[PDB]
Amino acid sequence: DVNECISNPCQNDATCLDQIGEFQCICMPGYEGVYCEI
Repeated sequence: DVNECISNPCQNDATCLDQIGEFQCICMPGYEGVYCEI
């Protein structure tokens, strides 16, 4: 069932979040970046 959330594009410790065309890493309120890691 998994395909996009198998490697986790995140960098720190964020989770996966993709439906069809909107992938985003879930992080802590304060971490910036494209994949949550700043």
